[PDB]
Amino acid sequence: MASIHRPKRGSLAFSPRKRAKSHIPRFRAWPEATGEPKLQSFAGYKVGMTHVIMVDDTKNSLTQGMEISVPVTVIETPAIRVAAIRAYAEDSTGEKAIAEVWAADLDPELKRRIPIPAAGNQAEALENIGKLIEEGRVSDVRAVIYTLPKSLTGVPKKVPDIMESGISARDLGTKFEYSKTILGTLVSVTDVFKNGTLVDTAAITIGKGTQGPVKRWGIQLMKGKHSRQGSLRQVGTLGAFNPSRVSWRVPQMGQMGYHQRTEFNKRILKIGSDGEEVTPEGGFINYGLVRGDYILIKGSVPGPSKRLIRLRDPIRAKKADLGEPNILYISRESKQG
Amino acid sequence: VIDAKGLILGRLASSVAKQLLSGDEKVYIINAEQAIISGSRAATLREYRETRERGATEFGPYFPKRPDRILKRTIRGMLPYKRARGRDAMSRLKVYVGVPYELKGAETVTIPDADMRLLSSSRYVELGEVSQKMGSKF
Amino acid sequence: KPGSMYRNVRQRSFTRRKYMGGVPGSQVIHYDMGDKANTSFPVKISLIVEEKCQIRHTALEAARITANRHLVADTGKMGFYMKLRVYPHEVIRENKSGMRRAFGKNVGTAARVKPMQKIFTVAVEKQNFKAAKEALWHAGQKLPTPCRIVVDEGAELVQ
Amino acid sequence: ARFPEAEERLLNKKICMKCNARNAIRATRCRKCGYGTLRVKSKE
Amino acid sequence: MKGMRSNIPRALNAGAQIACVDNTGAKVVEIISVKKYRGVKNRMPCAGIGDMCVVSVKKGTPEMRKQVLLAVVVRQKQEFRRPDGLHVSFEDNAMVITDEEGIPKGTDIKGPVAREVAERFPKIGTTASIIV
Amino acid sequence: MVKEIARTIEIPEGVSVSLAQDVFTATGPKGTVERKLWYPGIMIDVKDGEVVVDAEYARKEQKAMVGTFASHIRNLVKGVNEGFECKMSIVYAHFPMQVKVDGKTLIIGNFLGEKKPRFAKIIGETKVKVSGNDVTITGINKEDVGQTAANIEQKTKIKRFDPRIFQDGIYIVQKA
RNA sequence: GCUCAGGAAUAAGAGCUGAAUGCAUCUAAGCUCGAACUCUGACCUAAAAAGAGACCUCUUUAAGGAUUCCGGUAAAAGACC
RNA sequence: GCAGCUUGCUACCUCGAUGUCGGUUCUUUCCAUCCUGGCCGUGCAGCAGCGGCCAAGGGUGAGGUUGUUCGCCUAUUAAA
RNA sequence: AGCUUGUAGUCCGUAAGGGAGACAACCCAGCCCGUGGUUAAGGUCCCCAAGUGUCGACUAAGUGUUAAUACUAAAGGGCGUCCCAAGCCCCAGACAGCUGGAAGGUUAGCUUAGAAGCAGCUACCCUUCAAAGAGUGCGUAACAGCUCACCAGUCGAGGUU
Repeated sequence: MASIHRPKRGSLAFSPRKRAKSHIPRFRAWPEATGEPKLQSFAGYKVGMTHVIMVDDTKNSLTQGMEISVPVTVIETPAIRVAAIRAYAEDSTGEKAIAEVWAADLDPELKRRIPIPAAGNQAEALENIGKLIEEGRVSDVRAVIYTLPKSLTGVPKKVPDIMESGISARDLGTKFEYSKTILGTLVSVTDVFKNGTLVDTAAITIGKGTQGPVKRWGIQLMKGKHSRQGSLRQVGTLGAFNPSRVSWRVPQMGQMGYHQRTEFNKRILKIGSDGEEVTPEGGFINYGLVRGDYILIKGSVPGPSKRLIRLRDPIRAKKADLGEPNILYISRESKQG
Repeated sequence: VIDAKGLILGRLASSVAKQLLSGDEKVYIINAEQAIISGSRAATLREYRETRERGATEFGPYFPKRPDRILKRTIRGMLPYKRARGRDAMSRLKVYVGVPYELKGAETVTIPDADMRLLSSSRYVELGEVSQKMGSKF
Repeated sequence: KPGSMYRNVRQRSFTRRKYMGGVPGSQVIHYDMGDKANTSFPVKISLIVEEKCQIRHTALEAARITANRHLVADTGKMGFYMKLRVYPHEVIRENKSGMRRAFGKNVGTAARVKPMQKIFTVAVEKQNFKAAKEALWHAGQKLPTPCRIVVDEGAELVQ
Repeated sequence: ARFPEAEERLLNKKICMKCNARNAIRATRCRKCGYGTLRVKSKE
Repeated sequence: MKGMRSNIPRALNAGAQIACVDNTGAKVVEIISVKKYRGVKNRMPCAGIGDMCVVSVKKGTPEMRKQVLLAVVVRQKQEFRRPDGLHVSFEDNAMVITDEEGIPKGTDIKGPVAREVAERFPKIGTTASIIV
Repeated sequence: MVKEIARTIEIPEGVSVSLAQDVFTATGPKGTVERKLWYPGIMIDVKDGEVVVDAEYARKEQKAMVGTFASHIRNLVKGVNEGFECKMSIVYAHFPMQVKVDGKTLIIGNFLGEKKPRFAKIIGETKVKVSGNDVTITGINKEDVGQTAANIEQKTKIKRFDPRIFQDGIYIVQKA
């Protein structure tokens, strides 16, 4: 038999396609430190999409210098609290948590997530971590941070979300000093990301529940006469006669969406403080209006509205210093029109 | 506590397996990355990448990557590990890359007949080299 | 039709041509090459097969052609004497329905040779020994058996 | 032009007549396959 | 080829009979294949504005008819977006006969051409009376 | 006559050779060099300004290994004593090669008109000098000098065209 | 809308040093390069890894969890938030 | 000599049935590699060929006739 | 052909138990029940009872680690490595490298004006010489420097078929 070839339906790069074990994306890698100390990640909540008219500043592009309409995602980004500093020791079996110091004073609504750590050992915990770093038991340092969604109104929840973030510094001592400076403080998104820079966005995608292989993997439907013989939206064959089994690579029904996904190289087009600049007439549908500080991300982002979106400094960015975008018009017309 | 540095992999495994089946001791093996496999580097790497990428690794053989876990697997192949006796033997065995901190400074032993200087040539590679060429971080 | 077909000896002889019908004639024309009248060649090598096999007349003709060409090129037209000792006496038959009445029809002739049996003998002078040896190696490359060259006369003349 | 010192390294090697591998100018046998006949690389 | 500023959906697939709108003598040409287009299994060759297709002259003069030619689509009913966010659509689909290089066989083009084709092939723009 | 497998290497004055562990180390006026020379069945002794390399057995492998080890010791002592020099020429037809040294690499710009320069790696403490149309490569390690010259010659390879017409490159005219 | 890489180690191959075999030799040791391959690296999943993990906090008739209630960023039942 | 992918030979399994060709859908594997990557030779100036080696990660499509497999033909295509 | 059809012996069929991974018919063995011992076949690094057994060599290919069996790839080749033997040269200095001459012959005859030793068909070409041919090479429209087959000094031991 002389066969016609096709690329495989869907990607096996995301198998098993199960539901994410948490509603928060977890970062498995952190990029290289390339400058002054700072947090490598922030976290906001997706609001919705709008579009801007901007001058194409992208070097070498055909439309560079002319007016272009660019879709943007609005992400409401209230200040996060640096709740703790955690130290990690590297050994043959990998990284292990070795020490943690919690900030002396923490927000009372953190009790919705965890019983509040007391204002106990912070000075001696920090000196213990300093001794550990001096004696070489510490491989690196991360900052445990959490969001404060109570200030938002389109997100109904008041329980904070907690996550670890890397610190970008040239040396472990510099990392420890910066973490001590930022410990217990409220960091704004301008203290993590700058306008016009590329970032990576992680989020839990839109949940679709249980979906068939046609929607879930993009398999072809039965065609022509076969379309009305009783197996229309349904895979042609589960396998060969031998091997006597259904491969895991055969497209099948199952959970669709509500997965963790990372998008790369999303450009920040605006860091705003007043949500009236971006909120349309009538508000964002099912969300409301922006009230705190916000961010405009060029293009689309994984997740629906109100989903927690984690932003991190780019890990596979190609282009060098991009610049500050020239946003000439932010559309606030009614999205419900 | 056996130091696997400069020891033939199969002969050390046979010795430790027979000791475990004699069944009066817990055996610890340290520096598993420093064990020796005789034969040409190309042939050993070829056979080990074949064994690593062989099976139906979604639902088939799962060949380990770390050198200590590979040595544990090699000893497992010389045991009745599906039996209660072999299960106890494998439960009484611990293998380490380098020296674990708790065993640090403990008195070690070496198998004289497993020593690598009894080999007649230089055609050998280390288990750590095999593991890191298969992509194991240790 | 590969020579591996009628190569192994598994059977009795089949040579009495008066009880068979229609054997194709052999392809081998001459059996004595070089200078046939002279016999005072000092060196005399031979090619012996080392397995019990059947050699078809076409294989014999190919080996004879290659050896004769090499000898004529190196030693000259009358610088050598070459003798092909064996004649194709066995009749090779083929089954040309299936396996009913499978006794075959005669398709050719072959020589049934034994281990250490001489196939070709080449007589030359002292200075032509290596050329004869090389030509006979080329001839042995065309035969369906492993072969070896042996010196029959002139061992002290060569070394 | 053609430079002799470049020609010595580029065109002054033998080629195996069965696998085409380059061999030394003095080599009587291919290193890759051991073939006994080697031709000089054809520089014309 | 040179990139266009707009995003063009490949709207016309193989078998479409498009009106030919130059003075070459071809009235209706059927798309046979699309140049520089590699497909996938079961997918018909697709062409949007700015694409060059191999066509067969179905109507027109008898000299043009049954000839395999090259044509460039200059009008398509499927809407396409300019870089500045405005969507453009024509009232019909329309093509013009050209060579491999992009030169039109005709001399005048009745009807408006797309600015995308007018820029990708500058001679189509000069041949056309108006570029929209 | 009697086949002797052992080989002797004279140690010139000012040269201190040691074989602690299984590593040879030669110190001389021009520098110091260290190599690993270990093979089972081969023994090396240093004594009184003279190194002797012998094989316990006498098979062809041991003969080859004693020869190779003696040659390596000779090359190491010669490198620490007088060093090694390798001469290469620069030839081109139409594009003038821009050859320079940027540290531990050699930059070869405009090679056959290319807009991207070639990079040739330098090995060890090998000194490369571009003295106009020629390159001199001096060092204390024959291995390092030979590999630097090989790196240059392979970086200047014309991997596309007919070698009988295109002959641009940097070629060794004298080995170490 | 986003979706280059880089590095390591190699195949064929090209070389360095180098004896057997005074010379020569890419090879017998040794060494450097060398692919859309392999590994690593920017992704997903992964304490049910039986060596069944690390750290911190809170609290030991408590911490906290579930059920009922109003819901939806989730959802076939469960679950999840 | 290899393979067992053509056709034969044979009758060991199945006649208290292992549903028969071709297509379609979907998955996987081999390399004796068509393209894509790296090489070597050339009767290799370049362009482009011809021959061979490594390499199975990806690709290998759309159509007219014919049930076709196969094959013919068409226009694209890096290759179909 | 694990095909078909004979013949002698022995088996399975109807044959346990032990051993070969499993194995109708391959090896031991024909086998009443229980106990003890010693053996057969086969095995003795672990899985697995008993050798990380001894002596002398070979193999570098994970070759192999496969009595018989249809369950184990051929011709050809290898300056891969280990052996035996026989020729020839060799401290009256072999083989390979380091040196120095390849000066008299001929520019041998070759239609077309031109391949004047490498298109080409032929020799006791010098008196004689420790040394120089009717021709081994990137190169010559007709000429050459630059490379050989040769004795010479060289360190100094085996070389070659």
